[PDB]
Amino acid sequence: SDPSSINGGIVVAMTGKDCVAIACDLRLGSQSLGVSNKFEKIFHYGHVFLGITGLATDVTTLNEMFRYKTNLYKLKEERAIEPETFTQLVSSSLYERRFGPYFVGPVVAGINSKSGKPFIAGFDLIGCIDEAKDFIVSGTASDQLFGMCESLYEPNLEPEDLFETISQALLNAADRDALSGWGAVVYIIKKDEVVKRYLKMRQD
Amino acid sequence: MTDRYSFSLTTFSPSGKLGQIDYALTAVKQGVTSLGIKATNGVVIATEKKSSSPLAMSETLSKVSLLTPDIGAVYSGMGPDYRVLVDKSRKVAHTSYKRIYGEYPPTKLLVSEVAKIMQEATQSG
Amino acid sequence: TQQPIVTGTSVISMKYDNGVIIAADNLGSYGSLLRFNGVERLIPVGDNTVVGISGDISDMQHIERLLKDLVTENAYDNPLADAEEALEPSYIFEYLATVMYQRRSKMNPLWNAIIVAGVQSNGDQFLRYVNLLGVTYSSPTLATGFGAHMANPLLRKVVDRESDIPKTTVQVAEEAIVNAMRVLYYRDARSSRNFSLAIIDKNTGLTFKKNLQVENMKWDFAKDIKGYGTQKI
Amino acid sequence: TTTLAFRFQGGIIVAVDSRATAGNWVASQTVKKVIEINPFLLGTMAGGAADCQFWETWLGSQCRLHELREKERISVAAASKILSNLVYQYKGAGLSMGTMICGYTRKEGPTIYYVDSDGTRLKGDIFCVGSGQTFAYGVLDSNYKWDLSVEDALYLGKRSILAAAHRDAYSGGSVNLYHVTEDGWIYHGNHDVGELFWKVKEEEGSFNNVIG
Amino acid sequence: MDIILGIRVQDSVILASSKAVTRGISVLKDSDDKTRQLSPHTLMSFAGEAGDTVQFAEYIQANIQLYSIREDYELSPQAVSSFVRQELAKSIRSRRPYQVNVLIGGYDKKKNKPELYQIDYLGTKVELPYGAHGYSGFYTFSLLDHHYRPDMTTEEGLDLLKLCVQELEKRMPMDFKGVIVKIVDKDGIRQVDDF
Amino acid sequence: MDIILGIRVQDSVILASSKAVTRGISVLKDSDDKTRQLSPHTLMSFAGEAGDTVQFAEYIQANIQLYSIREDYELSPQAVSSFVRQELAKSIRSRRPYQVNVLIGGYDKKKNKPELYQIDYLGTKVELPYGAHGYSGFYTFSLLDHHYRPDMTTEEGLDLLKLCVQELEKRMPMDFKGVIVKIVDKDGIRQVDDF
Amino acid sequence: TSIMAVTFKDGVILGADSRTTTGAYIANRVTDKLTRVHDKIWCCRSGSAADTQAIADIVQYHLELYTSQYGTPSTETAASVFKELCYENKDNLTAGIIVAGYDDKNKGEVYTIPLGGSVHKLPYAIAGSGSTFIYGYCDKNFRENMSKEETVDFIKHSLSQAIKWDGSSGGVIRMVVLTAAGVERLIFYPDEYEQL
Amino acid sequence: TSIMAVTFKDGVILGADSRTTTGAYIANRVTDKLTRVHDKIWCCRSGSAADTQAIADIVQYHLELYTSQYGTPSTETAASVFKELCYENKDNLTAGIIVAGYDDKNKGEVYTIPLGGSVHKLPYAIAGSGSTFIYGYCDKNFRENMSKEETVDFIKHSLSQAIKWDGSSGGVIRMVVLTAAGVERLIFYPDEYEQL
Amino acid sequence: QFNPYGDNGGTILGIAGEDFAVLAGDTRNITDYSINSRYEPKVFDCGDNIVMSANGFAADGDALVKRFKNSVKWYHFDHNDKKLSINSAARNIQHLLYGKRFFPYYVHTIIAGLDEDGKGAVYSFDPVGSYEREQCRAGGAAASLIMPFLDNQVNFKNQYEPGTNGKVKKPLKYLSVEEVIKLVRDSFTSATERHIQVGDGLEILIVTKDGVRKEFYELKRD
Amino acid sequence: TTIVGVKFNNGVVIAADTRSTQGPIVADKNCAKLHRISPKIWCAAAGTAADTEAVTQLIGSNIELHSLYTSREPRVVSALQMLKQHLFKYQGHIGAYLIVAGVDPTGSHLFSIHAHGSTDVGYYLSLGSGSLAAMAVLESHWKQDLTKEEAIKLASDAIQAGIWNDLGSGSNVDVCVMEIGKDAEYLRNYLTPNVREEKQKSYKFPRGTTAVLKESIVNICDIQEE
Ligand SMILES: [Mg+2]
Ligand SMILES: [Mg+2]
Ligand SMILES: [Mg+2]
Ligand SMILES: [Mg+2]
Repeated sequence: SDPSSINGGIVVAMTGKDCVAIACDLRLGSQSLGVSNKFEKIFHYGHVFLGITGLATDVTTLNEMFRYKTNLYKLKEERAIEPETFTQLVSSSLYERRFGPYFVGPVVAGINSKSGKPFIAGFDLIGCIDEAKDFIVSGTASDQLFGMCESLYEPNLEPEDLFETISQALLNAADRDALSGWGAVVYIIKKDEVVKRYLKMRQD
Repeated sequence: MTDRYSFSLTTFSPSGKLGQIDYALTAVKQGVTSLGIKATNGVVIATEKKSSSPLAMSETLSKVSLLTPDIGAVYSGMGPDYRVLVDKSRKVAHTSYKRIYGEYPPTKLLVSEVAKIMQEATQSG
Repeated sequence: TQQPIVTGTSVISMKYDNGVIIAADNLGSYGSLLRFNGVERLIPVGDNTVVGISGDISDMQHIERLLKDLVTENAYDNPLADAEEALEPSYIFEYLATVMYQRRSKMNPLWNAIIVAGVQSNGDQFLRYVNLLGVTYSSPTLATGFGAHMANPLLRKVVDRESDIPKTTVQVAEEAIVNAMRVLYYRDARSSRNFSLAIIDKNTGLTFKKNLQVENMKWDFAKDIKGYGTQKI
Repeated sequence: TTTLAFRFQGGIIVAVDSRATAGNWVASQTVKKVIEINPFLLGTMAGGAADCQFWETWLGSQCRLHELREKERISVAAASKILSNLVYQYKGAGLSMGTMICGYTRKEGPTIYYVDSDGTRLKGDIFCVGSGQTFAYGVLDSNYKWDLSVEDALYLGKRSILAAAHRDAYSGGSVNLYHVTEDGWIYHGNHDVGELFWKVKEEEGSFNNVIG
Repeated sequence: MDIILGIRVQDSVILASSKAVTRGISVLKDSDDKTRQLSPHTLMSFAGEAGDTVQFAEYIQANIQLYSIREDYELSPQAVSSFVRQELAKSIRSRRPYQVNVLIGGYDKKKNKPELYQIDYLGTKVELPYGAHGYSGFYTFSLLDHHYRPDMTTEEGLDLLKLCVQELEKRMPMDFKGVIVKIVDKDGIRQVDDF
Repeated sequence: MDIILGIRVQDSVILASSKAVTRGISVLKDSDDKTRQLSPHTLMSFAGEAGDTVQFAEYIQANIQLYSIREDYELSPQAVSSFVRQELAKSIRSRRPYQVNVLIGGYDKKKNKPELYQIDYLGTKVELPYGAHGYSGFYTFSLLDHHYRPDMTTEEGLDLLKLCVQELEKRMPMDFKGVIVKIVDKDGIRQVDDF
Repeated sequence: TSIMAVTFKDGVILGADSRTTTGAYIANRVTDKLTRVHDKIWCCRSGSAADTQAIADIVQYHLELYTSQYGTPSTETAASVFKELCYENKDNLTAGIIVAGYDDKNKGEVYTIPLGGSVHKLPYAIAGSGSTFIYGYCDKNFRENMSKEETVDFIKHSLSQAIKWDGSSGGVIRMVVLTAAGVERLIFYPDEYEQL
Repeated sequence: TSIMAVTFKDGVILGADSRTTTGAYIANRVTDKLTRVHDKIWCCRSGSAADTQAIADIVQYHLELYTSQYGTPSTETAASVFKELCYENKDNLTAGIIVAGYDDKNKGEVYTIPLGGSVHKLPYAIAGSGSTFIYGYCDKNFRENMSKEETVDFIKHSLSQAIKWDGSSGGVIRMVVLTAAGVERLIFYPDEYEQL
Repeated sequence: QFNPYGDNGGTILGIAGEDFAVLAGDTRNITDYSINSRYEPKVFDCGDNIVMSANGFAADGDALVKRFKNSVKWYHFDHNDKKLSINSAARNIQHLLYGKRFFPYYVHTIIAGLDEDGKGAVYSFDPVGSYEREQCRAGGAAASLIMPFLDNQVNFKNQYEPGTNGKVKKPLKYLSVEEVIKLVRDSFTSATERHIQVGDGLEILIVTKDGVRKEFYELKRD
Repeated sequence: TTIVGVKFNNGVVIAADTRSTQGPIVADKNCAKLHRISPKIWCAAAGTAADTEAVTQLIGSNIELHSLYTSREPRVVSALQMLKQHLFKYQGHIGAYLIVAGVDPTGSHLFSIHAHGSTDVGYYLSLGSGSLAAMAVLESHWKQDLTKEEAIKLASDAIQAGIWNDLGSGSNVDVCVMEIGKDAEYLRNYLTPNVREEKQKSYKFPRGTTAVLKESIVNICDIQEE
């Protein structure tokens, strides 16, 4: 009945020293029934990464929408959109459906190509921006992720240390949520290389 | 009490000329001189304040206008047409850009939007 | 299950170095009607305890009779009724707390919030809260209703933790209580200017002050406020 | 929850998952969903945890009083009916209970009674109860035979819970196995679903959909 | 409508769909084909609210047939499924939504691969090796998880499907009156007339 | 519980009762006998709310068996049905009523006549040549109205019953997993093991 | 809220308490409920603070535009504009407005517009939650053609009682005097009116 | 309903209107709401007519039995018996009773028992639907130790206003005077009190 | 309508060591968005080397603890001062809770102590009396914030040995009392940051063969 | 949320706490609730956070265009009028509760505005779940003719009362001072009385602790030449 917890799933994003990380589980469900173990919730438009939890039809719709918009942005601006600018686009787009909203929990992650500065942001379903220095969490196990991140996180982690921290935050949060899990993906993002890692986890 | 002009007033003549555009350019030619120069660390725009009377306060008539905090405009030709274009240019910088992206448009895109408004007056009814 | 009819608003209280202070206004509201202006809501039990009651007044009058009956009963076959076997704040509280929880458990509550203020045999300050649900807690400052939201923040600036109690004198504590009562009169729509205040001190005993009034009020600035935005006149 | 019990040549196999959830939140992954009523009788937990735990412990007390008075092991029929008659008295009050009472006596042989909080009492050969019951039934129905060995029957029960643990969001954690014989039940261990899944995937060639 | 199953094997997609049409008290029909051919190598089965199911299916069929004539070209199964998803995703915020769940089984002639797409009434799309809608997955997925292999033949896929239908016939309370089975491969669409 | 049928022929009463026990999503059993022998020449089939059906049937069974021992005598089917009706009529104004519908098929050894009684959960008793409870009558009564004769043999009664079950299997949405059939005559009660 | 408007020999006086509540919390204790729609046409506001402010702002706009075209409007005209808004939007408004004004021709006039959007011209009017408690007092003590000092005393005593009994009313008693002489604001504090 | 009891120098006077309504229909226009529970203890009844009659009859029984055993009860005792019934049966009663009586020791006493079953001893008390309209009037005009004629005028004027504004109140103004001299009934008709 | 239940917030945590047990709880008591008390003890010494906390609706929590303490007293009277073992206490608490099955104690109960072999023990109860012995259990408001962290740092879940890459799990080595207390403090510090109902103070009761010891630590007061 | 506004001698000061919450969970520990409408008109926001940001930015945008059109610095009464008429139209569905303060050529101003469109005038105001705690402090210490230093002190004390006593409020105090004839000074994290203590343990993992199935480079670059 609650649209934000029909399909399930989670996203977490973290900052480190000259890098950001974003990670998500792979479950799509119809309440108790597990449907797909390959439903990726992180997308990218150039070097800006967008994670989206919530109702899966809206996850897909918003990805198609922001691909549309960032493609037109690039043709007109003659440059790829930056994380700060994209965050405002996500907020505007969500708020224009204020009274019939997309049931989603978006998370932006990326590095500003000119300043080199790591950037993360989160939103509620109507577009209120949370621009955290440390971490952003989203989904049906957001409470669990808040708990993990708040204890596991420390600032200025190197990329390969940050990978371990975000992975253990996601995995152990997902294992305390019925509607999350069934595999996981972690993106480690540096200024001009991005590594994507699929994690091994319990399949129940 | 009807707007019955739903047809173009600017049309192609047999020679391929768009008469009203050419005539608009002639009106610009009669207008007072304005210029622009680009430096490495800046740009300058300038014009003559051609005062219609000495009793008029030429400070109140702004030929050089702020469009955004980092963009300015100057003209040659019909002043009233300029004034309404500045109003539309300021508003379009907000509605089609700042209210979407949370920042002011780059020069080329604001120019593109102004250009679009001027094109439409060249084809609309 | 009932609904409260005639009601009393905030009871406020705090500990200080040698005892406790408790206060409550003299109003019995009937919804938005300020019906009864001479209602005493601080009820002393012996010379060492004051029970402050808010909420339903008919239930307050029932509790008042229970406490009166408790004093009578304690005197029966008790040669030390006015000495070592006199009623303590802790005895009176535990009794009320038992009754409140029993009544909520039969789905027929006494529709009140109660604060028992007093001083024990050994000189220790007693201050504890109980309400219609049987919920209990203790703190260096306690308040019911609006008092919880407005009085506690002010009283906590004086006594913010347990170690601030020995540093707080009776003059400072009473001042803080009297100021809180003024703030509640400004801001609680079911409050009155007239109130009662009780001090229970381990040296000077029970001092019960009736017919106090909120004074030194600031209203003068109201003359300069006009309209709701654009009006100048 | 996924709980199952089935009769075969070698007695009864009982298999259960271990997960407990309050909404989406996984409260426990170490719940014991088999109640050891006594050394010869087992009960399964589905529906209400407290209701199953409490009344099946109580059932053990009644079975103990029976054999003190009658100087004879209580029958599975009689034990199950003590429980069904009890819950039937509470009908309407809101008890939640779906259980299998499992035992192996001389006069009856291996016997399973599905007992339930709205008063149902059914004897049967195969039962599955819980949110993951349908998944377990699939594996059971296609692979069940009377002439299964004790080793194969234990695996079938383990595998059927795994099937449910994978698909059903409210089932998982670990698998507890029991084998009920005439001389009593025998515990066959706690098996983590996380470790079991990968083991079963590799050895059996199943779950090709999942990347490992 | 009740049960619709799908399974993608080595070189084909098999869709199995129930034959019963029940209107409350009585079973009005026991030979109903809950499917439409969208293009020569793309088949869509459907289940959901009465009226809406067929209206939606025939509306999709018309649009894909229109696209085929305009471009003289068959859309890929992926393209057809995306089009169908968008229509359902559009539908869910309408005045009166289409309550229709679909499976789209197609053979991509460019890639030489069978493809199965599962789309619910909300517009939730997933590409799968096997899929179902409603309660059908609850009974059948444990069997498919166990027995499925990506290199199965069509005959092996049909045998695994028979086991799924048998389990449904054993444990489902409703009599769905068996299934019509259709195979989608490189040569097009054909119906298995004996099942 | 779903379908219970009854038919009184020349020299016997035939009761047919479904084998399925469904608990919501799944069919838990497909061999359930929804009947109790009250006395050697009296059989009661039952259908209604879970738990209440068996509790009621076994409670009636115990009381009639108690009467049999006390008096060393079998009560007539009429007497048994009246007793059962009163218990249901008592039940309907209780704190929590028995939701149970019954058919009582008996052979009266004094009158040498088969007798069928239909009693619903309210305590509504009727003596009939054929009867049913729930939706069972809706499908079957048109066939029974047509074909029934009071002088039918037991074999003719079973053939008419097969036609009723076939019509139920065709038009009912639920799979009731066939029926157990029992015959009540002068020699007692016996089960038809092949149906 | 306790509000009233009273005609007298020289014109009209509007009176009001200053309390605004959200539940039992006093959101504003120094509220100005006497609001100006024209130089010598004011109103007393009761009901939804959003609604009565929105209405009053629209009226002030209508009378400003009226004045630009047709000169000074009558108090009857102002009451009519208030009524038009309140009546036509009765389903979506909770407003109880008293309109009071001074012409030289008509002198002091008072119009009350209750919830339904009806209009009632009266010698005096009372409204707001606290008015219930002073129907008896005001009916016994009102006289026509009172002096300024008598009318101030009548309003002061009346709203003193309305404040005493109504929890929703309180704070200061504001008054606005409308005569040929001009517009005079008056304020009366608790220590003054409580002891009456 | 409009009811009140007022203490004065010589004792106490109870006053009441005479109207009883079922919806908008006046079921009884000559109702007697001043009812005797003892020779010099009477009450004013408001709320459910069945409830207040049932209560009053029980009280009259309790005070009759009290008198047989312990002699004349105090007014406080009568108020206590009323309270006991109203408080303990608060969930099933809708009763608002004013108790008024005359002792020689205590003189005139008035106790009001509102819906909750609380007791409040007062110099005077007002109650019933019509009382809301005269809180202001009664507070401004009541004095302690009035004469009989002043107190009759105070009640007459007060209930006159309560009747004027409250549709639920009307008819005749009944009064009952309780003093050392005895028990006097008074009645005042519409043509008398309306013109006040 | 009268609602007999309320929510006084709070968060509690029980951890069973090898030869010890801890039961910790924050000292903040709340209703809605107000603080009732910054120091209202929630974890209690019940005698017989057993510690108890009943977190949730504080009135039902106080009632249960009071009744259990009394049950310990009457156990001594009835059974010749026999020590009530932790398993026996747990079963007794089930019956106390299930006794009110149809008007429950709206609390999540945890007890801690030592079993009859001297090993650390924690038992965990739902509101109607279903219970289980556990190694690790958080209860109350911020339980969902604490338990994932404890799975990771106590039981070493999802942690494998470097170099093996998923093949060898991190071995389950025994934690000292000092190590457990660090994990308790860090759990509550983290919970305080991200949960509004958690804060003010942290009171830990430690149970060993020597008896019951208390430790107190400040938490953020916002 | 706790937000306040306090008038003083030559201007107005606003302040706010920095906690944003979803139910009982703290989403952002250092949220900025103070918004610029124009250079010298700022407001403090409470209520639905998306609604407060949206309504401020819309009116701020229209205020800027109005300023350019009229060649005049914006007025607080204009921001107030535009905010209230917008909020009234949406009948409280835009859940914005704002304290609007500023300086303009007319002088210094302080207003409140609620979601349904009602506005208010005062020398001291508070809004949000911590408003009662804040208003208690304001009612205890406010006086006429406060200096700048006294008003900043009073405003931040009022926010602290919210931070400590209201569970909906916490972390830090933001302040903005708008004085006549001066630039508005925004004081982000003016007070920081809630720094987290050092943890007992470092939770940095050994490298290789997490089990990995696959690695791959993600192409973030555009299609390449040659
Ligand atoms: Mg999970
Ligand atoms: Mg699972
Ligand atoms: Mg009348
Ligand atoms: Mg706080």
